[PDB]
Amino acid sequence: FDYNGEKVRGVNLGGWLVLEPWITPSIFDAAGAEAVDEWSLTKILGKEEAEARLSAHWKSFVSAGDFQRMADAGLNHVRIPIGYWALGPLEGDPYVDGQLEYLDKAVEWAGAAGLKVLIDLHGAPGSQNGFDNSGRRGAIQWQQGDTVEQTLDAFDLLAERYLGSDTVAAIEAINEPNIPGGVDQGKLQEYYGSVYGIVNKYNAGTSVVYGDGFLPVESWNGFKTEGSKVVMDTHHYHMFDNGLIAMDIDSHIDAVCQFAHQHLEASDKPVIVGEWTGAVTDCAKYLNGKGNGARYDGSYAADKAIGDCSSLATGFVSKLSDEERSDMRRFIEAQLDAFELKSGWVFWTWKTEGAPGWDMSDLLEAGVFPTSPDDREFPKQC
Ligand SMILES: OC[C@H]1O[C@@H](O)[C@H](O)[C@@H](O)[C@@H]1O
Ligand SMILES: OC[C@H]1O[C@@H](O)[C@H](O)[C@@H](O)[C@@H]1O
Ligand SMILES: [Cl-]
Ligand code: NA
Repeated sequence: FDYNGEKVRGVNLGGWLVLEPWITPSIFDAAGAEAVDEWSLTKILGKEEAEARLSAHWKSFVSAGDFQRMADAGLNHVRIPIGYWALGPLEGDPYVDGQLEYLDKAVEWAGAAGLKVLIDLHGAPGSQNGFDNSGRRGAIQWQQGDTVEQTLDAFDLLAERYLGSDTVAAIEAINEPNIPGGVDQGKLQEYYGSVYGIVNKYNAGTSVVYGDGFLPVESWNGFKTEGSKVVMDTHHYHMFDNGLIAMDIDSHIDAVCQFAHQHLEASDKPVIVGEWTGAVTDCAKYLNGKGNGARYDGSYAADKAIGDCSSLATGFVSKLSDEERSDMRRFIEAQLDAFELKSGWVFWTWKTEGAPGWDMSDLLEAGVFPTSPDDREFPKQC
């Protein structure tokens, strides 16, 4: 795929092969209050029952028809999180495997629908970020002990399995390595070099995707600058920062444009906005972790409430008003046009149990998500 010269238009399959509480709360809640991440979920259930419940979800959550709907929506890419444990749980891990059979199907189904797949190693041994979505929330132990070597071992098998397919256009080293949370950048760059070498052992045609580690994406200038070969992944969200979450719709749109002009256009590499969304609040149930509240309504970090989370926590955008859907679409269109100034975009996420603004499958049916660059209800922003 020509990342240097063509626009990525994608969606993530979040919550599928790496489960997250906010994406599928029912599954976590069926295992009780202490099931707060895939680690704890699988530990609580035990191996046999975890395999049963998680495999039921792997099978039901995604079909070929999902991929066809993605292609019908004007997409060309699907980013697919997978955890290291899919390639072999480590000694003592509670995790169960079996995801690879489903990722095999996704590659087939994506190909059939004309889509490329970006495989994303989303969770590393020890946790590269302390997020629930790494598998295990609550400390960063990646880079301790043998965790990096174990990450490369899993990455190698992942690359070996998939990079023979032209459907698999790109592979991401690790999702959201958390530099400000204590991931060492120099060591991260060494892991990035090793990942590049693994990719080139199997298929030098495949692009290597590197997260910016929460640093400004342009700070990565002069590292592995190689045209289409090496693509930066930056994640752009407006509900995890006090300044952004306080904004009205116009200010949100301006901040999207500023981000594109000051950061995306400042990078010496292709840059995908590999996660972004339609929501402007952090109201979705469990978004900040199961058992944590929301900035928006004052129930996180002693933030001062801006509004209530009564409408935006759960459900489907049909529950909202025409004006609320309209503003949501305005924010989405601005992001599409801003992010296509650089190399494109990959929405988070395809499907949820009802998280207003976060669920592309919902937003498409509701007429909120555009289906082409020409599908614009509002003037072009940025
Ligand atoms: O917080 C929203 C989303 O952010 C993403 O970066 C993480 O990579 C996802 O796994 C998470 O659901
Ligand atoms: O990229 C999105 C991520 O941003 C981080 O700053 C937050 O701590 C995470 O909760 C959030 O998922
Ligand atoms: Cl960043
Ligand atoms: Na909530």
